[PDB]
Amino acid sequence: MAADLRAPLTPAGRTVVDLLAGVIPRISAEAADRDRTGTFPVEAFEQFAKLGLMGATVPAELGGLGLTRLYDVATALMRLAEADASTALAWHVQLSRGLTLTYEWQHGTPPVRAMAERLLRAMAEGEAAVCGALKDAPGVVTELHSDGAGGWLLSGRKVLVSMAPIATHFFVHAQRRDDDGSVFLAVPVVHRDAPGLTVLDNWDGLGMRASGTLEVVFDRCPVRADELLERGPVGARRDAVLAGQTVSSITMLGIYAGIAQAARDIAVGFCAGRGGEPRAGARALVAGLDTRLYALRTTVGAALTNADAASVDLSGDPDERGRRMMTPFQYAKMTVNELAPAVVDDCLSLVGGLAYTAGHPLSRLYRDVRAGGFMQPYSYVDAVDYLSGQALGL
Amino acid sequence: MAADLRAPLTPAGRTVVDLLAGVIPRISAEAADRDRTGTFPVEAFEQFAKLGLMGATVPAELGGLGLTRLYDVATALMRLAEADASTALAWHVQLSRGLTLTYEWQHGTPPVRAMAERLLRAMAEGEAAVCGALKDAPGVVTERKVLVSMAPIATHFFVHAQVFLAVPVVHRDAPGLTVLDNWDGLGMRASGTLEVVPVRADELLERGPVARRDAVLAGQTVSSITMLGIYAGIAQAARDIAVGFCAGRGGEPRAGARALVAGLDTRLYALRTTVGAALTNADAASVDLSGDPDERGRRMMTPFQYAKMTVNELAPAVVDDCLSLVGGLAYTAGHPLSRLYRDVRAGGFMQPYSYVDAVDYLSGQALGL
Amino acid sequence: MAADLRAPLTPAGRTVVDLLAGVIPRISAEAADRDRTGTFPVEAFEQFAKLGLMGATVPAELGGLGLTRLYDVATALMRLAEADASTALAWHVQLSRGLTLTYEWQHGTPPVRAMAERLLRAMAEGEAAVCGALKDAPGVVTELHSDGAGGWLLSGRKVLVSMAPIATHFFVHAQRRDDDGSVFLAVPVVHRDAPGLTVLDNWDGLGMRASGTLEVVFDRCPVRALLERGPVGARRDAVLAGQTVSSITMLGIYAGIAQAARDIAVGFCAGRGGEPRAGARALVAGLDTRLYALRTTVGAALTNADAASVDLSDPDERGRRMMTPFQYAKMTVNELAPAVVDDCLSLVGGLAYTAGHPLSRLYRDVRAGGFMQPYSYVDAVDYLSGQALGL
Amino acid sequence: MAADLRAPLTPAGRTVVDLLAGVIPRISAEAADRDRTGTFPVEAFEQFAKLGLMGATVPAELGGLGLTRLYDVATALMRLAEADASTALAWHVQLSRGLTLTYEWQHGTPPVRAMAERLLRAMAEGEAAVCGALKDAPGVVTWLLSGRKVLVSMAPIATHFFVHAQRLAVPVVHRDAPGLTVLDNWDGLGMRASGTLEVVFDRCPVRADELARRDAVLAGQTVSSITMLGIYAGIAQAARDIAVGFCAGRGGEPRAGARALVAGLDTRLYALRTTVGAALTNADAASVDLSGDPDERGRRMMTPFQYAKMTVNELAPAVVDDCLSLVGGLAYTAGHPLSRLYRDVRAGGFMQPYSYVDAVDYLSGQALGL
Repeated sequence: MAADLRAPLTPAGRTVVDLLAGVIPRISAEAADRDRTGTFPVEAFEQFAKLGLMGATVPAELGGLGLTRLYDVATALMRLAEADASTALAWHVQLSRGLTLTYEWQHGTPPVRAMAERLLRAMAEGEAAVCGALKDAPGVVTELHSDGAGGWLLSGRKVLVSMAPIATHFFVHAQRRDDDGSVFLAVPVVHRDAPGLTVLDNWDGLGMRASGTLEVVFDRCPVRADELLERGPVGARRDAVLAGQTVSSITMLGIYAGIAQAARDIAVGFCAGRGGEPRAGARALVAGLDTRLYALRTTVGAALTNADAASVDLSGDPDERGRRMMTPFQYAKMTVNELAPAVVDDCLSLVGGLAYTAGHPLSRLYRDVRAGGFMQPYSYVDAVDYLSGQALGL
Repeated sequence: MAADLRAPLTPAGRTVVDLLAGVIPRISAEAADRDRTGTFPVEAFEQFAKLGLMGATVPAELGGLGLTRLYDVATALMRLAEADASTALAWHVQLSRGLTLTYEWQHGTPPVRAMAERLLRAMAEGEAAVCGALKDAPGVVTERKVLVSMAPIATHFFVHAQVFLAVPVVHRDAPGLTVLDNWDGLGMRASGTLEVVPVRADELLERGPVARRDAVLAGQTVSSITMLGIYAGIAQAARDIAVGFCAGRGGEPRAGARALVAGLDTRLYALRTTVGAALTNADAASVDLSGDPDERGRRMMTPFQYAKMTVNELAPAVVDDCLSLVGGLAYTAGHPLSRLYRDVRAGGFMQPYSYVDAVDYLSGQALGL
Repeated sequence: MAADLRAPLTPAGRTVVDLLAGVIPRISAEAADRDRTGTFPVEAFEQFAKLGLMGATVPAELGGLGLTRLYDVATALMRLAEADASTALAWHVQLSRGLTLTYEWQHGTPPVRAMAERLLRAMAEGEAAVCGALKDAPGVVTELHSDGAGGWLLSGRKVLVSMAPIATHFFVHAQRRDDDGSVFLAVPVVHRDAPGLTVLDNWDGLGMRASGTLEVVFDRCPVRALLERGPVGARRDAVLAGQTVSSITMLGIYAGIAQAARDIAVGFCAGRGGEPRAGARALVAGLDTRLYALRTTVGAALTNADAASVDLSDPDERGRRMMTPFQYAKMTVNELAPAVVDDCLSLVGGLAYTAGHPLSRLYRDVRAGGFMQPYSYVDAVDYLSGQALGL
Repeated sequence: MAADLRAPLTPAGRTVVDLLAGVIPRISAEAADRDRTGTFPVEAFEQFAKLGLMGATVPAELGGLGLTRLYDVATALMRLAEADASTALAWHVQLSRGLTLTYEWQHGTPPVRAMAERLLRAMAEGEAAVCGALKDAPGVVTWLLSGRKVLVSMAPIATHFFVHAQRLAVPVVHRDAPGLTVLDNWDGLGMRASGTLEVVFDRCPVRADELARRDAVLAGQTVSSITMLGIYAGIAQAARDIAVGFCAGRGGEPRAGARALVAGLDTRLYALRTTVGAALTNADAASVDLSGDPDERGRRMMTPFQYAKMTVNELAPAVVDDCLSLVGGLAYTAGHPLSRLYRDVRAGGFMQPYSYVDAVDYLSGQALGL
């Protein structure tokens, strides 16, 4: 055992790594190009469905490759992120619901557990790609209204929806207003071919350009009541939901560790490929980034193996297993968010001006790595309130 | 009287600041556009020749606006950098030789002091734009230059060819002179940082054989010390944005946000103050030439490198907080805070000196060597 | 022409620097000893009164050495801090009121401007050493109660009072509880020999051991009817100018401890001979940079408080214009100073971990600044963010 | 699973942790006192021999408590360091040879493997306390021996000494030597309560029967002092508990800057424990599960060790500094425990191997060719 994301543990996830080794070269070459143009790798991504990677994190009995170990899921995303961060960010959207649904299928009410099968089995081979329309657009509030006959209409617009260009389904997060007066939080599942559904291609960002992070709108989209994932009212949320949120995006830390590892390999390979005796300041730099890189992988490594031990073991309190997971997660995120772009910055100043050229890969990495600091949960501003609140009373 | 790049001192440089205030708005608007396309501001730049800014740092008796105070030259570049870092980087190339030549004209041999006139007076109105082809391309050793800012609107190139070192001044209209606009770099896209690939013995300005003395360090310092003002400018710029966005949120600011804003404001001040003192120090040592020529070289280059070392980690440090303070909207290529995040990292690659080099230099002065 | 605490500017302060050069050696030798025992330098300090340094920052027409330039006052404390931080911390207490009173004597009401003479002229030669009993003790309130006859009784204790042992007069901050219902804030001046006054020799810290930072209690101290100030709670930003000038010059002593540690560590590294190791060059380059940034920042912050100090023509603006850049410098030196001594420590090696080595003492003396008000990190953050935004 | 030093793994080391829980209170109270005076805890330390902790890291077949898992050895030192860093530093000297000898006893030549059983079995109950005189005094260089060693922790209660002389040999002198004198002149900034004394050797009588470098020796050096990282993680964890307990014990709503501080130190603390945690579990996997190259198992262990050391050396005193500025001036008083911790934490940066200056040449040399 090592705990640094060097190699997967579960034999189920060991099959996902080698199957990916065959698509790595093919996507590592197109990385620079797709980033320049900003075009999602449709054909490079659909090749996953052929192998079955598009269906990992799905029960063996539902399709194949029963991956549930969060630590391995991240070890995979890191191997891929080393090639292209952008595709890795997208593949996560899929692998994400993979775990979300597998938990909804086993521990969910009959009405919602039935539709879980349908989707989980469909993305097993790759016939359906699922996405999540979570965050609302500045000034908008996705909501559900009744029409009269018994059906509902979904209006609103979600932003930052990754992997969207290839998507067949969406997990919209709306909020229906009850006549009682309270506002309930429900998360429908709209098909791509939904009538009011319009996907926009306005994703122009500093990095992660190759991912499909589009804004998607819904205009009076129909959806029978029989297909809603109604939850508890807004506001009064229990810390038990934190376990769900953790498992959802904790594996992304692997991709940032991936970008870092990537930058190092470049900068170190260029510095060693200089020959002779390395300059004084350079030895200090290489020593420093190597250290930060290790601390970085180790931290996210332990944070993962901790979410796994608390995911399928503790059967005591539902709120405790929520903090026990979200906290160390946030500690690792807090670390990677300052420690990852910290090593690429040294790798940058280690290779020199040639690495400032848009043509150089170390330039791209310098933009892709700053993505993590903006991802929820939690932002620095938020993470500080959260972590200090746990360290104290509040 | 503060020393934090607030306002210029010399009345000569106080005239350059207000004359620039009229071109700021026009260029601050096209900043986002020129960066996206990557097109040098030809017409926005030639408007300087019309006012005379293209001729600042040139003796009043040769053309106008006799600016020699390095501290004000930087205060100017900062005001401009707040608008667009790229144009500021370019305008520096011009203002650079401005000081290089004025020193060559007053303290130079008759053969080379005569041609100093011809060029210094020509760029006084803006008839001629001077550039410096210093760094050689990888593999090739002049005997093609890369990283030459403000090349598209050039007229004169001061190449560094060589074993004796000599710098001949070629012209744009030369028979074997080609300028390639193949510049594609992370930040500073709107500058003319392009690459370029006959002359008699009376046009060459021979120099010492190539190893060197410490007196040359004074020249190198005055050449690019004023660029620190542009990075301080980028930082100040990012702050104004991030703080204006945070304050424009209303109500009570979050806990972590107050920590961020307090921190970047601190770093920003340390940053401006340091480059501020490093400048006023190069000016006090620039006017005294009756002492050792090698001492006035270290006394200038050292504090310069301390400020550079500071700004290189402290400037991109404030824009990174300004970035994490505004949120994801600042990650959009459309947002200005995104551009600044790329423009700021330019300084760490500029010679002299790089971190790797600056470390050997600074430790060598702190010890024996 | 510098702005890095290299040399004083005003000719008045140029006289204080060379007069101090003669006492430096004497005190730099006893530094290690007084720190180990924790004994205030009484005789080493009284030698200042002989020369007149104990009376600097006092009008030439009141005693001598008319030092008003805050930048030079700090340049002095840095020269001294390089010898012993502890004595420098104490000498500041005196130099402090020096500026406080000089401003009270020129711009103060007749009742309080008269007693300003009596004290300012007395400490001119060194006949009287003034102190400030500001911060109250945890859970204690220093107030003034009425006895009836007309006099007032002062009870309560103060802590963090440097320069206590040699001290003669105390400027204790107390508050009176009016009958109307609102409480007023007053700063009486009581003489060491006060009837109920007691000074405890209870100081025992990490660093600054040699300073006279003692706790002084006041149990029923009489006093005739006191520098009256406005009611607590509603304090304007104009008071910030006063508070700045009070302890902004201490930044010089921390810059001093840093400069000190460097000289040691670099002198030891250079005295090794041959070729310096890779990591060492990185260290020395780094601390030299931080040291420069450090001196420059506190340098500019000072020259800015001086430019805003002489121009009395908004009283609230001149308060923020001074306190803010001050806090920026403090914020910088508080993380940048102990930052250079830590590299000087890891540059000399284990021998610098020995209590016998001076680099060990400096490592403890430097951490003092982060606890000094105003403002603490916690406080400084609320202050600085409040100025950067609306609030 | 976790790997952050939370709790030991091997059942052998789980018995050392609870046995220590009984001596913790007793030593945690005298910590402040012994530090102020600078007096080694003789009676507090021998109480270990009574229980058997003085004999941990010794084969069950030789005495008892067969602890070989480096990760648990550090988890132990951290539990103890949280009480007093100084005693933990000393107890490490003992536990150190524990692993060094157990490896010498199993994989050593007959002549030296025989004397291994002698000493290993003697310190099993606590009859003999072993020390290491490695470093040599500045200016002097160590049948018939001379020289003088320093930074010898746990000197006072020592009986045997493993000095480092050269012709490179590691003789074994007893405490009752004829030309052996131990000087208790240790006056440091921190870790004053440990037995780090300066011992001299004036022509010592010893028989010859009792007696460039490859990278395989790096494995030995790693296992020797890698477990000390646990004590620094311990000092950090300690300072946090104090500062956070004081901040939370303030009540109401915490100030803005304070929330930033507590969030920051908690993060650094986690990164710190996790890193040294992984570095340990890595030295254990390379310590027993390997029969391959002897030089590879040397770098594979020493490198991640140095990464963790590099991290804890800047990250540990980093959290106590925030805990310091979080509690305020009261924590600057010599009376406050947070003051002591601020001095004890800076010890790690001076310990070999490797120093920052050295660690940089080492780590860059592995990252490149050299």
